[PDB]
Amino acid sequence: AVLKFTTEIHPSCVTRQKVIGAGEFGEVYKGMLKKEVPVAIKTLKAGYTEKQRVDFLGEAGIMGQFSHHNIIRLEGVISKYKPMMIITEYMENGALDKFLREKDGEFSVLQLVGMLRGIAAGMKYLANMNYVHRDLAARNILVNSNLVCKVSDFGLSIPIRWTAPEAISYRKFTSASDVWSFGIVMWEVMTYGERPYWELSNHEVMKAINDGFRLPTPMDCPSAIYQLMMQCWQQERARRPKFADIVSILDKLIRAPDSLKTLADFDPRVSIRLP
Ligand SMILES: Cc1ccc(C(=O)Nc2cccc(C(F)(F)F)c2)cc1Nc1nc(-c2cccnc2)nc2ncccc12
Repeated sequence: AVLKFTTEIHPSCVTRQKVIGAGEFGEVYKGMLKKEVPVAIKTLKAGYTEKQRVDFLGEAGIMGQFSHHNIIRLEGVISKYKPMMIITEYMENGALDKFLREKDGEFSVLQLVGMLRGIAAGMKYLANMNYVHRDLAARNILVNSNLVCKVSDFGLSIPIRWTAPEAISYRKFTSASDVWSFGIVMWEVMTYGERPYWELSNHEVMKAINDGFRLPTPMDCPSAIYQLMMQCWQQERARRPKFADIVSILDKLIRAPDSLKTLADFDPRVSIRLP
């Protein structure tokens, strides 16, 4: 019953080619699905525990439930044969963090903001479906050949720098802690994948947040975008925007693109004196 919105795939339709990650109890592969379509394949290999099986099929079950442009698509599952597999689409451009770092300065502000709107729309969908992501970060977002961002969860995780204070302090993970994370993702996108808080240690990051410091504006960043990410980082959880608010604002900014021409002041760490 866990697999109501999933398609069962026969093993003869799947070819694994190269290991591209690790799972809870199995290896993630790049592969092909049957013209042939590229896929990512997470396996659950012999010896898995009862809890691992419940978690693995549960993951497939929730993923099949999601049908949205900005959420990774489940192609299907192999549950009747061993090893069991979860099969998703494969996005040629890979994960957003590495993508932006390899394409520094190559996109327009409107393109970057459009990526954030797509991420926000996927997260609005997840929150409305009563799913808390808990690990929203550019490393967990895939990019397709139309620049469409798809929220995913590669399970490689607490990511302190992305996590709201209440989730760190007392393990309260909600859609509002995912909003804090989204604000960090906005900063990642607008900086082309800079490391949040740079070289500060995890303890230093938490101390800075608790003392009220926040990440400074990225270079070339629209004022409205920095204002929005700053409101995602409010200490009081109830004061943060909901994802519906975020989607609404980003859609309005995109539809009136002159709104993005007003840039927030950048604080220069270096000064160069020239005549
Ligand atoms: C096979 C597979 C299984 C599950 C997931 C996944 O995103 N699961 C998941 C679980 C809970 C919630 C969500 C949510 F909500 F969509 F974000 C997704 C992703 C994948 N696909 C993957 N694709 C890719 C990948 C890499 C490069 C290009 N295209 C896909 N890498 C992966 N690395 C590690 C683990 C899984 C990877």
